[PDB]
Amino acid sequence: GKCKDGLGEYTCTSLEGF
Amino acid sequence: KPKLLNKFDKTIKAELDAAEKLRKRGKIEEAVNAFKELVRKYPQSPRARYGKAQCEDDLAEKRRSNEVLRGAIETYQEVASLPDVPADLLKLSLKRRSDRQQFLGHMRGSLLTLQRLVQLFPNDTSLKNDLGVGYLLIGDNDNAKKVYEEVLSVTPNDGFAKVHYGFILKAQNKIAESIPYLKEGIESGDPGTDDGRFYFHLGDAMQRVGNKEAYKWYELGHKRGHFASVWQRSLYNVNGLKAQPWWTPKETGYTELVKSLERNWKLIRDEGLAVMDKAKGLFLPEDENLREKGDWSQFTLWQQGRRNENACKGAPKTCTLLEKFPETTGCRRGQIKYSIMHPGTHVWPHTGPTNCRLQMHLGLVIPKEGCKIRCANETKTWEEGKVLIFDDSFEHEVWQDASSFRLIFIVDVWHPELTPQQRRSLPAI
Ligand SMILES: C[C@H](CC(=O)O)C(=O)C(=O)O
Ligand SMILES: [Cl-]
Ligand SMILES: [Mn+2]
Repeated sequence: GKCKDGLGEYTCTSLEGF
Repeated sequence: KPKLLNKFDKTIKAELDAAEKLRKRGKIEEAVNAFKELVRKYPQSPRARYGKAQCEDDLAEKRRSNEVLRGAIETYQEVASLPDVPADLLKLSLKRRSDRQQFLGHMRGSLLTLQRLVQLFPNDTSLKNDLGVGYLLIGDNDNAKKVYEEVLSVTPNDGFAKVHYGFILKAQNKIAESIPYLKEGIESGDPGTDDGRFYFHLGDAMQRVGNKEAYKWYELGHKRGHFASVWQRSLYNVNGLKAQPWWTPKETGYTELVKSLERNWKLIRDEGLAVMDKAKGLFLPEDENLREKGDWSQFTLWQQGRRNENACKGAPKTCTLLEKFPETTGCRRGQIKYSIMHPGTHVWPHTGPTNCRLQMHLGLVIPKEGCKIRCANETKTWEEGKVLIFDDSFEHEVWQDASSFRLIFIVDVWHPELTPQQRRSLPAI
């Protein structure tokens, strides 16, 4: 899921390496 | 301390040391070639293979190359496929493999590596803890929960397992159940528990059950550097940005956007009402467990700086109007959305994920009584055709006790002190 209004996900960004 | 050399590798330690010396001196390109030569000469050597992988790892850092790192990720696996690999080296190689897979976003690949590690080292509970993080990173809370239950069944006082178990319970709306795990886990001081996410959700869980100790935990999280203040608890921040709960248009500098919203508010209202009447399925219920009770739904036109083309078919004039303002349409850490809330609704006190955005609310249909929003220590209400601006990285809370629906238009903008370089490079949220 996405962190829209809150901070409910374990991470809010997606990892794309460098 | 770690035993990395098997019987054969001990006999070639002089050659292995010479290659590793090159890596530690920063002669990475020479080090890669030297370990590649050792791999060529001793293709079964685990230490030579690991040295090659470490050098490729360092080279990927130097050149900032995902492709060079992908090569390292494969070489780390090759280490594990060789005969007679020492257990310390096998664990070190596969752990780094999984770590670098996660860095690249290969979450499924990292999970397979972590599952292999747990199968190879069944008594290592720290590896099971790492596997639970792998499940959490792909959004698999059910499997993560089973992993931490297995850890807690063996070592009940594992603090890392406690906070992660408490995090999962809290995300499942098992609020009362989550508090002892989050609290005891943070209090253990175990490596990995000093994390802003666990202070954030312990305080929120305590707030939801009416535990007045919630702000003592916000205060401690602030003192340990996780929160800019007890009020402002976002975790994805740029340091130094002006921090205040409420903003005027002139303070933001976005006066042209505010004028456009207020001059043209009726067309924005009318398109929102048309969707309510003729395409109500475009309003999707809030799905972040932020309501104590009631009905709250949102119709999103932009998210993460990306226009939703199907949504803009339903509000074409509003989307056309907003396309003139990249400060909001290009805010990759914000949204542009209609927000409807009905009587009997209470939104829990909460904070947004980032201090990099400010939030504008344009009133569209505001009942004369019953609707209000608190940000920090100040409560306000909306007005039809007028914009309110607040920093939702500060704790805020909403009530709807009117006798009819309340419709607003929400426009997130980049924090005005963020430079253009930061607006292009910050990861989307
Ligand atoms: C509850 C509000 C949304 C609304 O009042 O419609 C909120 O959380 C925010 O605007 O950040
Ligand atoms: Cl060999
Ligand atoms: Mn909010």
